Amino acid sequence: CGPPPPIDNGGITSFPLSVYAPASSVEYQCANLYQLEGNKRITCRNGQWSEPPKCLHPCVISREIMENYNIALRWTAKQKLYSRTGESVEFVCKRGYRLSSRSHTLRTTCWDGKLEYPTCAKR
Amino acid sequence: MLDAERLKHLIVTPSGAGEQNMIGMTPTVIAVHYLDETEQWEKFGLEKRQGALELIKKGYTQQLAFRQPSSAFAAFVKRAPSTWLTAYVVKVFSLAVNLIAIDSQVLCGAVKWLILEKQKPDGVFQEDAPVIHQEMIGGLRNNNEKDMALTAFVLISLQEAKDICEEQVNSLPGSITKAGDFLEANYMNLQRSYTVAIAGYALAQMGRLKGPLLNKFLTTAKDKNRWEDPGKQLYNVEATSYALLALLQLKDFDFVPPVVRWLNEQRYYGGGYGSTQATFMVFQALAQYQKDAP
Amino acid sequence: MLDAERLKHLIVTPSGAGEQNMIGMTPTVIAVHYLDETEQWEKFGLEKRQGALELIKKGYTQQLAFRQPSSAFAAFVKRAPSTWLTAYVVKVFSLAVNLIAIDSQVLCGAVKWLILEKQKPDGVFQEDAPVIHQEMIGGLRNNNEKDMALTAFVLISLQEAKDICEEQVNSLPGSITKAGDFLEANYMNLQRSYTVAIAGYALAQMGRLKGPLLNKFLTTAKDKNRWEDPGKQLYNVEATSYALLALLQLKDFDFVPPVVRWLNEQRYYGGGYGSTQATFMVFQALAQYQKDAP
Repeated sequence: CGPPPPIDNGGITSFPLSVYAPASSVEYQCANLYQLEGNKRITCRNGQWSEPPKCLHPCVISREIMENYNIALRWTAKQKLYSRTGESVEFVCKRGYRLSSRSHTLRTTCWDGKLEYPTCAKR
Repeated sequence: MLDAERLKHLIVTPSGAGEQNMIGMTPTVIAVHYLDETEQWEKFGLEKRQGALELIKKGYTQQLAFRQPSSAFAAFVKRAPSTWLTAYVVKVFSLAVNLIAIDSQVLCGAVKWLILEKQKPDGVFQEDAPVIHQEMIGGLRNNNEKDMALTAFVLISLQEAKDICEEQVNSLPGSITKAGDFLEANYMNLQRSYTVAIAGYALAQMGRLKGPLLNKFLTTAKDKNRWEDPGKQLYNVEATSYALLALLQLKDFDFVPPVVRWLNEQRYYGGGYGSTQATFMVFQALAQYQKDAP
Repeated sequence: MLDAERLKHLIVTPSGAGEQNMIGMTPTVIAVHYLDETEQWEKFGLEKRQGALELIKKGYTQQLAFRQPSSAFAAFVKRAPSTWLTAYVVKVFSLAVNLIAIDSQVLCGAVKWLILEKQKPDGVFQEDAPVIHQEMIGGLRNNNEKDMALTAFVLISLQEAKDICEEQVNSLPGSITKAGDFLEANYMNLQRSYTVAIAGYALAQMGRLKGPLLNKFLTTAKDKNRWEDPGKQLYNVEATSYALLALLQLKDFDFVPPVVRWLNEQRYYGGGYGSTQATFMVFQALAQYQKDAP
């Protein structure tokens, strides 16, 4: 086993080195607000590394985008909101707007960098 | 070129805890840097170089006592880690590796902590435990437009450490880009001359200082020789040094002469309470100028 | 579209007590509201928005110092609560909800007190402790048809808070209907253009502006472009603004253009003595108009 694989938005918790084989285990951590998916630990055996984990993306919610949807955050932290993978976010329609037909909720969940923005139409 | 003889005082022995040790380390490191690049060791006394080096080694060694297991730094081992200080250590060590033997693990470990712990998803860096010595952070002390200024400061540190750490820290290039993203998206709303200077150097380093942005950076200079704001004049020395380094990046050699002259006109020689950023920055830029003579 | 640059003076830091704080809060909230709706933060400058938001937080926060246990407001904690002030606070806060964090407890608690403590069984809202700054209430100062003018003003605040408060205040929809009942009952007996304009808008929101009532309202406009009475023009600016908002509620797009023309032709950008209501009302009406452009 040579050097452990790289993962996006993460890194091994230890100072890398070029000679491992075998039995060796390295651990990964993700960047702030990213969510580790898979076993934190990878191991060396038979020359190959066992599959490393991956870092599920958070979502960053901006007024810039929300404005296109005539929407705002319910618990008004900005303007800007970071939400981790798995966490739901609660919007309101902005003054003078209603949920709109093709939209089912003002509360949606972030998945690996994807969040549905509810549409609001205007009465 | 600031005459060697006017710099004898920048050679100091470092002391104190996690912040003060860096305050003393700074002048000596940047002084050896400037003297090397300007080739004034004859006018200064070559035999003095070795002694300065020993002082720098001493600074580096006692700084390691404030390295936390996470690889971050603070004034004291059990004070919450400072984003700013950790980046500042990266900035100094990343220069000092050329003067003395610095352990890559210490430097790149600080880099990985910054990246994996303190950068936000949109690329901004956040300070969660401000330094005690608010006088060592230069124009950042003015607390407003802080995301952009802190993000710029850290990004520059990261760019400084890139060639040294990219190997041990895979996430480095992506971190740099994402911070570049944030500075770019908001560079036009910048008001303070200080920020346009420091963010401008950060973007220029990447090649993202262009079009309207380039124009805005160039047209913030008063009299086309300095970047300044009302308030503490060290900030203006510092900011204008950032711009000099940015302009030097753009190869805009036809703009630098005034700026270089205004800086030399300041007759500023660094050192003293509150002089940390201005001292490091003034001598780094002019050093850069002297090696960039076409 | 009142040129953005011409609104710099509306960004003001709030100061003083229960009443004067609300007088400072007013130009700032409504200017930010207006620039949000007309999307003019580019002609005005996007970096100014964040500063203005801080000003709004300040006002809202220092206004809490004058909230009374009953959830109502007065200029001083020791002074009998004003019906009109409390209702105006609800109007301002309600319109700031997407701007800053407004505690539903403050908002709806004031709504509850208005209804359970200051509405009559017939529906009318009554002032038992008039504000000190009589210049901050615009056209309500003319003490004719007060029962109607006060009822409409308060009801309008209630309609503004309905969405957020209907859940926490069970009596709300009842109170709204009852006030409405009183309005249409005596609307035809109205003489003052101000009153027919502010009561008109109130009824129009519920759809209760119809038949002869709708007829009277429309025909009370002089030159079919303004609502007005002898006295200060500011009252007529305020009254024509309510009228305009009423027409929009009626989707009567055939009647508005002359109205919107007359207002713009008054060239009144807020500010000056006793400006509160004319400032809040004109910019609310003009913004609504831009949002409604088919």
